[PDB]
Amino acid sequence: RYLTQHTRNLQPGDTFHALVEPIGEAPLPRLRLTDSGGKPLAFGLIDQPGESVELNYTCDQ
Amino acid sequence: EGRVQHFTGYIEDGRGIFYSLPDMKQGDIIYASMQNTGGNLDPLVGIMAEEIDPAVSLGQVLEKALASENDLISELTAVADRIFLGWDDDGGKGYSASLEFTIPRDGTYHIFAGSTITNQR
Repeated sequence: RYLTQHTRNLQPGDTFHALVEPIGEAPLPRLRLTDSGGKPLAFGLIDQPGESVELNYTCDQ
Repeated sequence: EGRVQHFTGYIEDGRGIFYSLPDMKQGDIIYASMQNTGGNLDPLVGIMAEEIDPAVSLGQVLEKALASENDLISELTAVADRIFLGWDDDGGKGYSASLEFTIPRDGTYHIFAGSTITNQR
């Protein structure tokens, strides 16, 4: 019931974008963006249509 | 240089150590650095004019059962600024805790040291 994926290294000043689109009328999931250790950085947001979850993040490290 | 000291101690489950400044100097730079030496402790440095224990305020945020994780981040930032005069970041490969503060008001101040509310899984 849990899915985790790793991403490549990001240079300073770079952005990040994610999106979830249900297909089989499945309930909207919960998506969040953390680091390797696990410290949270961003949380998903549900818009008015309720058919997509969008997350944006920028790194300064 | 002016006044540098080395402090050592142990941190329990959600318990901190209180240090009280006798008199804050005017036009002075205060540097605080804390690094964990054992365990999975996450450093956190804060200061406050009064001596009220913030364990109850921090415990309420941890006790929050809100599904959305944005509230946990927002509440932690809001409760830190509205109570602590200044605070620094927690953990990290680089400067785990390095806060610079100058208070041009004089008097006795209480610097707080403890942990934060994160996850490691």
